Amino acid sequence: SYALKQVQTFGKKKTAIAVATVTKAAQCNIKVNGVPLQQILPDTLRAKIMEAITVVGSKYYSRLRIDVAVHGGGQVSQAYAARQAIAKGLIAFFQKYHNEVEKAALKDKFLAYDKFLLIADPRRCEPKKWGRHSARTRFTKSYR
Amino acid sequence: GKIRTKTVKRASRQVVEKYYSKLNFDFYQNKRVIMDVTIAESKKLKNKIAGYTTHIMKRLARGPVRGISLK
Amino acid sequence: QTVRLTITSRNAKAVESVTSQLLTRARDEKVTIHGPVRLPTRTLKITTRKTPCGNGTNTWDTFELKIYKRIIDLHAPTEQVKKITSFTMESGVDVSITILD
Amino acid sequence: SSKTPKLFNKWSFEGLETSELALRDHISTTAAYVPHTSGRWQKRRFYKARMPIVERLANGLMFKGRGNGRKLQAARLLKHTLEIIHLLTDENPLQVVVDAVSKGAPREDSTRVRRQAVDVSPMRRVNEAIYQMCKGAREAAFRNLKSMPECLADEIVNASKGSSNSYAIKKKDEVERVAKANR
Amino acid sequence: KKWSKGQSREALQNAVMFDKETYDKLRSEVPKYKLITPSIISDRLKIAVSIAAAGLKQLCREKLIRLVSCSSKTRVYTRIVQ
Amino acid sequence: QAQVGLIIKVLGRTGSRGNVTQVRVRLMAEAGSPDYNRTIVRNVKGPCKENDMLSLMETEREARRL
Amino acid sequence: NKIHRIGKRKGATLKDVSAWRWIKTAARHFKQEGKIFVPNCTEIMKSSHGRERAPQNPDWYYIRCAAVLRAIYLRPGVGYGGLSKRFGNKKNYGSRPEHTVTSSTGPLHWACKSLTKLGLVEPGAQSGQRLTRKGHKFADSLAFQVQIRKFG
Amino acid sequence: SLTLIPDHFQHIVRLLNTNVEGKRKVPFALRMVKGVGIRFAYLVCKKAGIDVERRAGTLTAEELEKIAEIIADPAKFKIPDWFLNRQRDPKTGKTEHLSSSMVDTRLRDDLERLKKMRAHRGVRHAYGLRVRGQ
RNA sequence: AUAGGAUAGCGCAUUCGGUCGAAUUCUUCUCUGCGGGAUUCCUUUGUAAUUGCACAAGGUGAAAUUUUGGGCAACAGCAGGUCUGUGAUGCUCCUCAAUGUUCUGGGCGACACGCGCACUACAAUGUCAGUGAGAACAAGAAAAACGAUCGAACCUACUUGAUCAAAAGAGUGGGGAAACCCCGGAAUCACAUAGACCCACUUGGGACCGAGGAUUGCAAUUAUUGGUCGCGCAACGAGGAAUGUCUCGUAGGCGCAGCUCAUCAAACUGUGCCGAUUACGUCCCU
Ligand SMILES: [K+]
Ligand SMILES: [K+]
Ligand SMILES: [Mg+2]
Ligand SMILES: [Mg+2]
Ligand SMILES: [Mg+2]
Ligand SMILES: [Mg+2]
Ligand SMILES: [Mg+2]
Ligand SMILES: [Mg+2]
Ligand SMILES: [Mg+2]
Ligand SMILES: [Mg+2]
Ligand SMILES: [Mg+2]
Ligand SMILES: [Mg+2]
Ligand SMILES: [Mg+2]
Ligand SMILES: [Mg+2]
Ligand SMILES: [Mg+2]
Ligand SMILES: [Mg+2]
Ligand SMILES: [Mg+2]
Ligand code: NA
Ligand code: NA
Ligand code: NA
Repeated sequence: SYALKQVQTFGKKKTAIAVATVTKAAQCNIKVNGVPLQQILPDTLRAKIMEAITVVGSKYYSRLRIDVAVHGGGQVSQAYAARQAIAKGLIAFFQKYHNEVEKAALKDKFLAYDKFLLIADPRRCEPKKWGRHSARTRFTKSYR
Repeated sequence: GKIRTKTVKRASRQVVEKYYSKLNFDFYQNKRVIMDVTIAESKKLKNKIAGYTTHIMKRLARGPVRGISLK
Repeated sequence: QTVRLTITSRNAKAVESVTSQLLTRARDEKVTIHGPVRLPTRTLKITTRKTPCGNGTNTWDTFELKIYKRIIDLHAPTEQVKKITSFTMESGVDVSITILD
Repeated sequence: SSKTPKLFNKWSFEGLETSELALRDHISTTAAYVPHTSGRWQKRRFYKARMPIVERLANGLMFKGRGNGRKLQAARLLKHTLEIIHLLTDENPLQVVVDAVSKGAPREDSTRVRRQAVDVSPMRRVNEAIYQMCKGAREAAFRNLKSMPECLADEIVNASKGSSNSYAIKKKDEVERVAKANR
Repeated sequence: KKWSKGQSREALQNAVMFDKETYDKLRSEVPKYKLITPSIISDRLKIAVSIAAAGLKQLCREKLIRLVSCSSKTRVYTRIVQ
Repeated sequence: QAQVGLIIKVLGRTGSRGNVTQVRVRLMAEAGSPDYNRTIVRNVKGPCKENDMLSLMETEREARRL
Repeated sequence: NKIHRIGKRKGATLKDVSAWRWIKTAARHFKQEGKIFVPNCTEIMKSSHGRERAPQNPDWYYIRCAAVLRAIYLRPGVGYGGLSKRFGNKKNYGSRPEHTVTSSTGPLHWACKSLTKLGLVEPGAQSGQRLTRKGHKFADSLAFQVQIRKFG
Repeated sequence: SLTLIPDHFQHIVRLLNTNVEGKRKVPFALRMVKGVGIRFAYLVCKKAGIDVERRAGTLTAEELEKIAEIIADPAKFKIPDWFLNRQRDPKTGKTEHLSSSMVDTRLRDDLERLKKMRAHRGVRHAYGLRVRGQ
């Protein structure tokens, strides 16, 4: 009988919310919405999600099973939310089950590469105003 | 720009004149003191008053400040 | 049996006062309480042109109406539930009683 | 176990530098896996100089109504362009891109009504090189059998060698020649 | 009216089918190119891109050229080393 | 053919429309050269800043002060 | 080395392999067996009224049946209306702005009928369509073949 | 398709008094004749047993005759009535498919029919104006 | 693999919202009524001060300067618009074959032409045919009638039509709306799909028109609106002089809902999605 080691994190980008469940398992197994990492398309978005592993190194994910459920947003914002949840999930796991010297070298490595790997981007859609066709574009003016 | 209006400056000068002994060079403790010695709706105004109140205290250490009368 | 109280109003202050009053009275009865759930606030939106004649810049007025809803579940008989919700409710607050199954 | 990024897991950033003494602090050689990031680059004046150079090239392909906002499409086009550049030159396509950006914009211009010769700031030299190379490739591939990744690769390779066959080099010479007249 | 000139061009004639002369050049001249693309082969052999791309797939299947960059809409080939 | 100069002081936005910046640039030359530590005033088109670098081509013309 | 099991991991289920590879392999299996029912209307009709041309793949019905079987696996209890959203497209309306149209439920109803005859799909309790035990077995067994690089 | 060009290849193929281009694919070369669209041409190839990936210049004389006879009488080759461009002729009541010059001839008859009865749609056609309420 | 590259894993192997199986525990994600949080707060051998009020870089931070976007917004005015919103109104006009009010038909849509604002395009950064993964704001049914306190109007899922096109047409169930729709399978987008096309007014474009059929309505002719097959041999290959809007989740692109609505969005009001270039200035033009 062994204790269950598990943490839960979230990553956000626009309206996309990703929830990652990081569990200590027999082997590393990361899936996004039930899809394995190598089955995620396009390859450009797969590389963005894989940054949460390659930046610190795959040795820190050695026996972690990560399940990421992403809802809302679109094709790209879901990928950015998913990689933030995975990167934040590793930090939370090391914060709960490891010491502080680790999870600090990992945290500095993540923030040296991209702040948005751990910190949510606050940007959101600006509301449309009447007399405008979008947030800023005003109606076409004619003079004669 | 960040200019303190006469509403904030007048209130800050009143706060220092009456609670000089309880004020400090730290915004966060001064904000706590100002919260229960002033009545106002705006949390933003209280925060602005705490910012200028701390500014006056730093000026008072270096010398006299015009408009402030410590008896 | 489970009795559900639905509290709906236009005024947020009134809907919170009535909900807290029901919670306090139910606590005095030592009945099982399923905490007051804050249902999503619904906004009714009507956007109309300001002018009454269609002259000038097409300026608009956005009118909004917010509806607040709360639910409380009571594990009490209808007789006990009835006398719990028997105080002077604030005006503009609608309390409905239903029996769950 | 962590390793340095390689663009498209193929091209290494090791030793990436510009031969131009200027533009050294305005051409970013930071290693990246793909030319896609969601950074808030246009928030301060000179922050765009820190954006990786290939991503800046990708942003230059998102033009006209039918190309606006297609950053994944631009990333795919660049992936094929770099392979064609490697076959054409037998060098690292990242270095070829840096060389093309290094010399793809005039160092002297004429402004203002009598025109007067002025010098070009390093930020504008990098901006103009990317703008001109992408504009030339886009127009070269418009009603053409050749696809853009071939047209873009030809434009970059020619500009990296300073050849007049590139649109960017031709425009640079004409501007600098006119600036010499307006001295 | 007529605010633009248009700059009319010359309509190229590209064969939609291979003949013996063009097929032989594809199997002999093409595998010597450093950069191989359906657009490039179409220009040298005066053939349509559709049949040029089909010819390149036959060469790649025969291990006469190698696939460098592949996508749904883009294929890049190069000559076999040695 | 092109001498590299370093911007050491931004003097202001000159001309109409403010699209040209006048700066003082120090010529970066090896010690012992005649142009060592030679400062000149030039007009710059585009976003520029202190400690930026310029390719000056010719280094004889000096921009009029404004 | 390309098909070797990663490590300590064995077998494969659906959602573990390429979605297109499974659909292409399932369509090939349906055609090779020759037991699936193919309506004659599939040789003349369009997959939806939102399209402007008929399908260019002669085996488009087998692919559609395979894709529908995968869709039922992922969303048990789905009906023809739910499948219609998945196979919709943007219809061209000429000089008017274009709009999204759900796919025609006719071919989808036929596709579920063909899969029901094969025993892979049964009507779910309280509405919808669901995979049978054989249908679930067929999907996961074929996914392993895709991972093994068999492809029929 | 890597098939060598035959000696009998034709760049212009004559079919139902229309100059069909031989360099085109078979379904997209059959849509050059009047009355045959993209949807109809694919069915014609299917009913004639002609691979749609071929070029029309490679078609044999017997292949063209099979194509020509299918276009003339599509219903005989199990082409449904709802697929035809004249399903219940207002003059004869018979389902047919107009092709080649008969498409223009029937259109002239349709215009003349409405003009003779002095219908509103016929009057608009004679005056050279729009007839669909535009 | 038909030719099969690149791309994490190397005490207990993964998967199944129909397995509509149970149980137990819980609040990371969702809901929200009051709170907290940011202010020039901290630091410069910065600017300036030579008091001050402040400013510029960086730090801290979810957010760093009116935090972002809106709403509100003084005093004086214009003979600006509305007497076509009202049972808001002075004067004036008509008032029984009426300028009142109903009913029938027609018109408000009529085209040598000119102008404003949109929509769709001129294609390969493409069009077709497939396949994948995937938003948000929102809407939904009735009387002091009519039928036996509800049930029928409204929106929908599923099934059926189907032993053979679409659009339909039916049956059953649910939803008063965080409960059903709904795990809201939107479209830009993605695909190593080994797919078709190959630079041409062409499989670009889809105006114009022909024939069948269905649907809304008391009524469709002057096509109400969908769907099918023809027509595409209509202009259009990037647009002269001029000219509009816009600084970050912005422009542009992309769809969706609401609103008008029995039927009909190229409009508007909102919503989310993909996401840039340039500037960080000046008073040359207005
Ligand atoms: K005034
Ligand atoms: K001015
Ligand atoms: Mg005027
Ligand atoms: Mg289109
Ligand atoms: Mg459109
Ligand atoms: Mg006034
Ligand atoms: Mg007036
Ligand atoms: Mg009046
Ligand atoms: Mg009125
Ligand atoms: Mg009157
Ligand atoms: Mg009368
Ligand atoms: Mg009108
Ligand atoms: Mg006008
Ligand atoms: Mg595209
Ligand atoms: Mg054209
Ligand atoms: Mg203007
Ligand atoms: Mg309107
Ligand atoms: Na307007
Ligand atoms: Na106002
Ligand atoms: Na049509």
